[PDB]
Amino acid sequence: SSISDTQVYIALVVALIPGLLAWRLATELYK
Amino acid sequence: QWIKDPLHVRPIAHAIWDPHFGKPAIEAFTQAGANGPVNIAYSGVYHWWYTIGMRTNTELYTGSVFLLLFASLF
Amino acid sequence: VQRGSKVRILRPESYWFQDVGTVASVDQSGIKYPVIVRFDKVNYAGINTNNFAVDELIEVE
Amino acid sequence: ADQSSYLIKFISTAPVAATIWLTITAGILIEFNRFFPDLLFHPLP
Amino acid sequence: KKARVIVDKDPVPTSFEKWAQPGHFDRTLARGPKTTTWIWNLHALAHDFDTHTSDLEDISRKIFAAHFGHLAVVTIWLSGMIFHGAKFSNYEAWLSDPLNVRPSAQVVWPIVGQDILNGDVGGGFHGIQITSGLFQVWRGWGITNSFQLYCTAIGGLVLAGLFLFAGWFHYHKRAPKLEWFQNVESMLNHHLQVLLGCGSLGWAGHLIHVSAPINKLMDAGVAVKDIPLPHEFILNKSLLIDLFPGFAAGLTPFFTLNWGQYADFLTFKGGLNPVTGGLWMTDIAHHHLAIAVVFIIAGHQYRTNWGIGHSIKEILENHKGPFTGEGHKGLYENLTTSWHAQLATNLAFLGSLTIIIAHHMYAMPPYPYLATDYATQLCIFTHHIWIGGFLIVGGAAHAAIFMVRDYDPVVNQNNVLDRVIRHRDAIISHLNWVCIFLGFHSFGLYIHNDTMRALGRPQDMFSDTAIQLQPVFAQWVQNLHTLAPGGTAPNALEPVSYAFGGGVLAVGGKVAMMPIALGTADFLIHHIHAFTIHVTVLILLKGVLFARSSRLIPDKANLGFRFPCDGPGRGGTCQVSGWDHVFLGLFWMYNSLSIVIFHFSWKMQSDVWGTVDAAGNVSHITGGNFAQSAITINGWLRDFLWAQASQVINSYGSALSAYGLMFLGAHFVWAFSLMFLFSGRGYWQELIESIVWAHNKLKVAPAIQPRALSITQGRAVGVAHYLLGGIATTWAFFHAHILSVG
Amino acid sequence: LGADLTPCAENPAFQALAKNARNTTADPQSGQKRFERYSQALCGPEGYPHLIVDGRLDRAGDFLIPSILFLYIAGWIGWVGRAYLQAIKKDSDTEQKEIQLDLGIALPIIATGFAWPAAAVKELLSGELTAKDSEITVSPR
Amino acid sequence: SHTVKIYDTCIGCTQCVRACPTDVLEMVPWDGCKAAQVASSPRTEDCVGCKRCETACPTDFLSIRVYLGAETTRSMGLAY
Amino acid sequence: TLSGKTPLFAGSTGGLLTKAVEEEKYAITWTSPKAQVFELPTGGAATMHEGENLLYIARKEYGIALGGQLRKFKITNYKIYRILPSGETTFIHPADGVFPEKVNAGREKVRFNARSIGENPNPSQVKFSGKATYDA
Amino acid sequence: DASFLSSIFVPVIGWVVPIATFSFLFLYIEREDV
Ligand code: CLA
Ligand code: CLA
Ligand code: CLA
Ligand SMILES: CCCCCCCCCCCCCCCC(=O)OC[C@H](COP(=O)(O)OC[C@@H](O)CO)OC(=O)CCCCCCCCCCCCCCC
Ligand code: SF4
Ligand code: SF4
Repeated sequence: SSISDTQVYIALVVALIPGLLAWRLATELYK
Repeated sequence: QWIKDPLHVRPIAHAIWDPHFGKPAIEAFTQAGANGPVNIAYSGVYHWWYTIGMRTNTELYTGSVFLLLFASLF
Repeated sequence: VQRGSKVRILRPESYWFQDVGTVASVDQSGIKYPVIVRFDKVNYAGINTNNFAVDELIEVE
Repeated sequence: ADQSSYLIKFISTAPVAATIWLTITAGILIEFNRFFPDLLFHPLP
Repeated sequence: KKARVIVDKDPVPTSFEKWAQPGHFDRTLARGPKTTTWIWNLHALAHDFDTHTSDLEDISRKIFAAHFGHLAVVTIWLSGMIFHGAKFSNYEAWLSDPLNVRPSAQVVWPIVGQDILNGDVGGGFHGIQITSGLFQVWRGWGITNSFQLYCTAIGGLVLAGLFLFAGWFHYHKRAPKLEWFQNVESMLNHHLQVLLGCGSLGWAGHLIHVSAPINKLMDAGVAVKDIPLPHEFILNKSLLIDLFPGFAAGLTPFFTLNWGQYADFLTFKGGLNPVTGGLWMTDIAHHHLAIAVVFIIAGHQYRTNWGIGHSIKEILENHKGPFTGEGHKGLYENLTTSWHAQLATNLAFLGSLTIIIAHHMYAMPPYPYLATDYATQLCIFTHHIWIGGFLIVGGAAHAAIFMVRDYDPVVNQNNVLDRVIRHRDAIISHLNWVCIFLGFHSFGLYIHNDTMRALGRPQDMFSDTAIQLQPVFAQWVQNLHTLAPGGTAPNALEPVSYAFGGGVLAVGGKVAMMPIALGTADFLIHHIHAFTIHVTVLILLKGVLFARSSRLIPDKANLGFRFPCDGPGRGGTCQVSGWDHVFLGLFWMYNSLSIVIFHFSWKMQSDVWGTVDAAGNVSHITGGNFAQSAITINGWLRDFLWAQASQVINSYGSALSAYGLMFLGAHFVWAFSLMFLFSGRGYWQELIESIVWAHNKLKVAPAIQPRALSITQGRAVGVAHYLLGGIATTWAFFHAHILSVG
Repeated sequence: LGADLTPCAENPAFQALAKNARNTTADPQSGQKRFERYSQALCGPEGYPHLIVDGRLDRAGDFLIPSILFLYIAGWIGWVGRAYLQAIKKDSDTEQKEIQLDLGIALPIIATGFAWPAAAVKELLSGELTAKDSEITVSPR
Repeated sequence: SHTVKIYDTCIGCTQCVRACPTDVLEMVPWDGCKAAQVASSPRTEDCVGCKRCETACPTDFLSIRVYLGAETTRSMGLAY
Repeated sequence: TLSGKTPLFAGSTGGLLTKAVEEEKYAITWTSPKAQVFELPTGGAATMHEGENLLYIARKEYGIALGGQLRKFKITNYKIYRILPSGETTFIHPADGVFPEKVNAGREKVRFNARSIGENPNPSQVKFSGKATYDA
Repeated sequence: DASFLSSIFVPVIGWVVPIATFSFLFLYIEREDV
C-alpha cells in the first residue's frame, strides 16, 4: 500500500540534516 | 487508490493517533478505505500532484526527501 | 499686530492653524510669545486663548 | 402674553421642533401610502 | 424630637421661563453649548440632583415631586392597558372560552401590509396575541364586562392626573421641610400599616365579596351574562350564603373569635384549583387577611409622637459584637443623610424581591387559566427576572455613588462599613477564588461532557447514565415539601406547589403544574447560576468597596464616581471607577439572567409543560430531552437554540412575522454595540476632523463644534445596545416559539 | 433583459401570485390594483418585478424619476440647512441659535428653498460656494 | 522611567505641579514668560505616567509632555 | 530615625506588603493642632494625634494623596521620607524645603526644551542614532 | 510496518518537547547572566 519501513527510517535520518542546520541558523540569528 | 477513481475516493490527509478517542470515534474516522482512523484532505494536493504527473507513493516520497535536502540548502 | 486686530495663525501644531482669531493684548516685556489671541472656537481642552509670537500671525483685514 | 413667548422658544428647541417636524413628515408619508399604496416604481404612459 | 407637618409656602414660581433655557440647572450647562458634548451632558446631568443644588432639602423636594410625576406615568400606562382591554380586545369572548381563545388587544391599522399581524386569535377577533396576562388579572379581579374596564380606565386617568397635580403642588405650592423627610419611623409606620396592611386588608375585602363569588360562579359553569353584578352580592345576601354558607352567621363569629364558621371562604387548601389551574380564591383571600394583620401589627413598631415604639437608631446602636467593633453605629446617619444609600438598599432588595416573585408566580400560578397559558407563564417569568437583575445592578451603582459622594469617615468609624473597607482584599480575593472554583466545577464539566461525547465516550460523562451528580439536598427539600400536608402542615390538604411533588394537575388536557424532577443536568445548571451570580457580585462589590481608593489609585474619590481612567500610566488605569464596574457588571448580569431564563424555558418545556391524555400519560413539548442534551454545550446549541428558533425564522408571511423582524433587528443592534465597545474616541474624533474639514470647505459648519462621544459615553452606548439587542433577541425568540408550540 | 426577464403580463408565475394577493390597505382591491400596476414591469422567473436602472427611457420610472425627485428634495434640505447656518453666524450668539431655532430666520429660508439649483449655480459661478484651502484649518503633516 | 519634558511655550500657571500625584514637577525661576517661571521635572523616576499634568496644561498643545518609557516598580505604581 | 505616633486605627489589609522590607518604604510625618479623623489612602478611618504623627506607607503617591487631604485640615507641615531596607532614610517631599508650587531660588531647569513642540525633528532624521526626537 | 513510530513521536511532541522547551525558556527568562 504505502512506502516501506526503510524509506521512513531513511527520511528521518535525512531530516536530521535540516534539524542540525536549523539549530545552527537559529543560534547564528541570535548571536 | 485515488488515481483509479478521483471522483468517488476520498483523499487522506494523514493518520490519526489519539489515545483520547473512544472506540465509536475510532470507528467513525476509519474512513476512505483506510486501516485506521484518518483525516480527509481538503487542500486539493491530490488533484495537483495527479495533474502534474505524479502517480505512485514513491514519487511523493522522493519529492519529500528532495524538499528536505532543498530546505537544508537554504 | 495691534489690539483688536483680526489675525490668522501660522503655528502648525495649534488647534486654530489657518483660522481667524482676535488679538486681546500684546506684552512689551520682550518675551517670546507675547500676543494673547482669543477665538470663538474652543479647542479640545475647552480653551479659546493662546499666546503667539508676531511671526506666527498675519493680519486679516 | 410673555409666557407665550416662552412657549414659542420652547417649541423652537431642537428636540421639540424635531418631533413636530418629523411627525408631520412621517404623517405625510403614512397618509400618502394609505391613499396610494404599493408604488415600487413610477408608472409610465 | 417629634413628627409634625412643616411646609414652605410657594418656594418656586410656576413659569415657562426655564423651559426656554436648556440646562438651566447646572452652572456649567447654563452658559450654553460650545461643543456637542454639552447636548449629552444636558441629559446625563438632568436627574443628578446633587449637581443641581447642594442642600439636601431642595434635593428632597425635587425627589418627592418627581416621584409623583413618575407615579402619574405608571398610572397612565396602567389605565391605558385597561383601556385597550376595554375597547380593543376580545376579553368578553375570552371569558366565554378561556382555553380556546387567545388573549389579544392591540388591533393594528392596515397601511403597508401590516394587517397580517392581526391574526386569528379567536372569539371572532383579529389582533396581536398579548403575553402580559392582563386577561387573567382582570378575571381574577372579577371583571365580567367591558364597562367595568372602562370605569377602571377612567379612574386610572383621574388618579394619574391627581398624581401629576400632587407633584406640581408639592414642588411649587406646598413644599415640605427636610425634617419632614427624616421622620423615617413615621414613614415606616404609615407604609407598613396603611400602604401595605390596609391595602392588603382592602384587597382581602374585595377577594371575599367580589372575586371569590364571581370566580366560583365562573368555575361552576354559569355563563357570564347569568352571573350577577358584584354589588348584588352585597345587596342580596342570599347569593353569598348560597355560594359560601359561612356568611349566614354574620360578623358576630369574628369578634367572639369563633373563626371556624368562616372556613367556607377562608381556607388553607394549597395546590391549585382543578378547573382553572390557579390558586383558590379562598386561599388568596385568607392570605391577604393574615398578611394584613401581620403588616398592621408590624407597623406599630417605631416610635412617633407618643413615647411608645422604637428608635431605629437605638436598635442599630445595640447590635455590636466582638468581631465587628462599633456595630451599626453610624449606619442610621448614612441612611438619613443620603438618598443614594436608600436607593441602593431599596433597589437591591426590590430587585431581589422581583426575582423571588418570578419563581413564586411560575410555581404557584395565582391567576385563573395562567398555568395552561404557557406563553404568558414564560413571558412574565422572564420579564420579572430581567427587571430584578437590572434593579440589583442599580442598587450596586448607588452603593458606589454613596461611597464616592456621601460617605463620611467621621460618622462611619469602626462600624461595619469602616471594617468591611479595611479588609476588602480578603473579601475580594476570596470572591475571586469562589468564582474561579465555580467556573471550573460548573462550566468545565460541560466541557468535559462535550469532549467525552465527541470522543465517542458517553460512559465517561457527567449524566444520569454515567458519573452521576445528584442534587441531593434539593431532592431532600422537595421530599420534605411533598410530605408537609400530612404532618408538618396538618391543616393543609395539598402541597404548597405541585412543583415539589403531589401529582400532575391537568387543565384542558394540558399540564398546569407537575413535579419538576431534578437530576444531573439540574445540578450542573444550578452551579452555572451560582457561578454567574458570584462573578456579578465580584464585579459589583469590587466596584463599591474600591470606589474611593485602591492600591493603584489612592485618591479615586477625588476623581469621582464616573470618570474614564487616570491615564495610561502606572501600567494603564482604564475602567477603575465605580461607573465602570457597574458597566462590566451589566454584561455579567445579562449573561447570568440569559442562562436563568434559558434554563426555565427548556426545563419547563421538556419536563413540565405538555398534553395529558385520557390514559394519564404526559407528552411534553420537547419530549423530555433536557436530561441528556442539556449537559453539553452542543446540546444547548442544537436542541435549544437551533431547534427552538425554527419558529422565529420560518415566520415571514404569517402573523408572527414581526417577531422574525425583531429577531433580525435585535441581532443588528447587538452587533452595532460592538462598534462602540471595541473602539475608542480618539479614532472617531480624528475622523470627525476630516468631516469637519469637508464642511469648512463648503462653508457648512456648525458653531456647536462636532465632537466624538466621551469615553464613558462610548461605554454607556455600547452596553446599552448590547443589552437592548441581546435581550430583544431572546424576547422575539421566546415569543415566536411559545406562541407556536404553547 | 438579463437572466430570463419577461414582461409580467406574459409570465405564469406573476399571474399565479396575482390571484393570491394580499391587500396592502383597507380597501379590498389593493392586492389586485398592485399587480395591475406592476404588470408593465419586467419579471423574473419566480414572478417578482426586477427594476432596470441602466438609464433607458423605457424604464425611466424605475430609477430615473425617483432620482430626480430625491435629488430635488435632498438638495432643498441641505441647501436650506446651509443657508440657515450661514444666516446665523452674523448674530454673535450662534451656538444658542442651533439648539434653539429662530423661526423668523428659518421659515423664509425654507420658503425660498425651491430655487436651490439656480442659487447653487449662482453661488458656484460667483465663487462663494467654497472656502479657500489656506483659510480653513488642517492638521500637521 | 518616563520622560517629562517642558517646552518653551510655558506661561507658568503652576497647574501641572498641582495636578501631579507623585511630585515630579516643580516651578523654577525664568524670564521667558510674564509669570517669570517654568515647570521643571527633576524627579522623573517618581513619574507614574498618568498625564494629569498634560490634562492641566492650558496652552494650545502642551508646554509639557510625558513620553512613556521603560517600566519600573515606581512607574508601574506597584505597592508590592 | 523618625519621631512620631502612629495614628489610631485597628489595622487594615490594605497596608504595606513584602516590598517594604525588600525594596523600599515611605513615611509621612505631620503635626496636628488637635486629634481628628482622617481617611487612610489604604482605605478606612483613622484618628491623628494632637502632636507629631508618623504613618508608614508603601508608595509615594499615598503620601502625596494624604498630604493633599491634610491641606483640608489646614495642615501644611507634612514631610515625606523614602526608606530603603538598609535603613537609609532620605527626605524627598518637599525636597527643597518649599513646596514645588512656589518658586524658590536655587532650583534649576531640568529637561527644558528651548523650542516649541512642533519644532521637534522627524523620527527618520534620528533613526539608528540612539537618540529620541524630543531629546535636547 | 512503521506505524509504531506514532506512539513514540506523538507523546514526544505532546509531552517531552513542551516540558524540555518550557523548562529551558523558564530558566532562561529568569536567568540574570544573559
Ligand atoms: C429607581 C431607580 C433609579 C433611579 C432613581 C436612578 C437615578 C439616578 N441614577 Mg441610576 N441606575 C438604575 C436605576 C435608577 N437610577 C439602574 C437600574 C441602574 C443599572 C442599569 C443604574 C445605573 C446608574 C449609573 C451607572 C449611573 C446612574 C446615575 C443616576 C443619577 C442620574 C440619572 C440621570 O441623569 O438620568 C439620565 C438618564 C438618561 C440619560 C437616560 C438614558 C437612557 C437609557 C440608558 C436607555 C433606555 C433604553 C430603553 C429602556 C429602551 C429603548 C428605548 C429607545 C428606543 C428610546 C440618578 C440619581 C448616574 C449618576 O451620576 O449617579 C449619581 C450614573 O452614573 N445610575
Ligand atoms: C466565553 C467567553 C469568556 C470566558 C471563557 C471568560 C472567562 C472568565 N471570565 Mg470573563 N468576560 C467575557 C467572556 C468570557 N470570560 C466577556 C465578554 C467580558 C466582557 C464584559 C468578560 C468580563 C469579565 C470580568 C469583568 C470578569 C470575568 C471573569 C472571568 C473568569 C471567571 C472565573 C474563572 O476562572 O472561571 C473559570 C474559568 C473558565 C470557566 C474558563 C474555561 C476553563 C476551561 C473549561 C478549563 C481549562 C481548559 C484546559 C485545561 C486548558 C488546556 C490548555 C492546553 C493548551 C494544554 C474567567 C477567566 C472574572 C474573573 O476573573 O474573576 C475571577 C471577572 O471579574 N470576565
Ligand atoms: C445642514 C445640514 C447638512 C449639510 C448640508 C451637510 C452636508 C454634508 N455632509 Mg453632513 N452632517 C450633518 C448635517 C449636514 N451635512 C449632521 C447634522 C451630521 C451629524 C449626523 C452630519 C454628518 C456627516 C458625516 C458623518 C458625513 C457628512 C458628509 C457631508 C458632505 C456630503 C453629503 C453627505 O454625506 O450628506 C449626508 C449627511 C448625512 C446623512 C448626515 C445627516 C444629515 C441630516 C439628516 C440633515 C440635517 C438637516 C438639518 C439639521 C436641517 C436644518 C434646517 C434649518 C433651517 C433649521 C456634505 C458637505 C460626509 C462628508 O464629509 O463627505 C465629504 C460625511 O462623511 N456629514
Ligand atoms: C454576603 C453573602 C454571604 C456570603 C458569605 C459566605 C461565605 C463567606 C464566609 C464569611 C467569612 C467571614 C464573614 C464575616 C466575619 C464576621 O464578621 O464574623 C462575625 C459574625 C458575627 O459578628 P458579631 O458577633 O460581631 O455580630 C455583630 C453584628 O451585630 C454585626 O456587628 O459572624 C458571622 O457573621 C458568621 C456568618 C457567616 C456568613 C454566612 C451566613 C450567611 C447567611 C445565610 C442565610 C441565607 C438563608 C439560607 C436559607 C437556608
Ligand atoms: S485615554 Fe482611554 S485607553 Fe487611554 S488610559 Fe484613558 S481611558 Fe484608557
Ligand atoms: S505623568 Fe503623572 S507623575 Fe508624571 S509629571 Fe504628569 S502628572 Fe506627574
